[PDB]
Amino acid sequence: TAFVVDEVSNIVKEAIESAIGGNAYQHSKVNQWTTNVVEQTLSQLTKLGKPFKYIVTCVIMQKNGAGLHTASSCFWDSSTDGSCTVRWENKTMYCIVSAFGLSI
Amino acid sequence: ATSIGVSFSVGDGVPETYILRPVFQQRFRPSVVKDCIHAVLKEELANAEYSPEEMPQLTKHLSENIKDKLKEMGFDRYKMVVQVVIGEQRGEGVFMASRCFWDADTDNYTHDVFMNDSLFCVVAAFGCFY
Repeated sequence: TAFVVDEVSNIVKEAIESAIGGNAYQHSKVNQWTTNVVEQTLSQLTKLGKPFKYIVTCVIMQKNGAGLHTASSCFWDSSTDGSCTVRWENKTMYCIVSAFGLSI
Repeated sequence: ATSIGVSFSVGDGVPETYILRPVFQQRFRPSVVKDCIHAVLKEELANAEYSPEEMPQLTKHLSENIKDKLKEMGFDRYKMVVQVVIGEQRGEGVFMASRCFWDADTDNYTHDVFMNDSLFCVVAAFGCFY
């Protein structure tokens, strides 16, 4: 069927919560955290059974007063392909997750 | 100081008689894509001062420009995704992970880094066959 953004968006939000929810920023775990987010997000996406090849990215930055900025541009079939991006934030870090669905 | 950590991983299997496979000369070439990306970053960002308020639109400008450059590289039958990440130089750095469920025999990716006095940038580009 189709790439349902709110369906993907809730998957992303729960994956972020499962991985870093309730944790303050630790330098010793940040790379492990980004990997955990994309691992969970992709696994929950593949379980939908839809005919897509997925790209999932997670970006984490410690909060210092400095900002974090992202954007994506694609060259695909907009009638079939889609994307979802969630910007998550707590008292100590930013986390931005982008999931792209490319139909086959 | 500025710390940047970028990683990549692929899920097992290929999402789903005959198959089509890309011809070598038209494949998504990471080495070529890198050289296009760094040329774009060098020209657009070289050392020009950017305020923090200019950065949100700057990312879209770079992503669109990089995407348009890649469209003229002869990569036939490839859908392409370009993600651009920018942080202000005052920050400690940025960390990023990418994971794909695709065809590891046909699809490929690039990670690239640029920095100047105002900002540091990370570019991730992906090419999926067919």
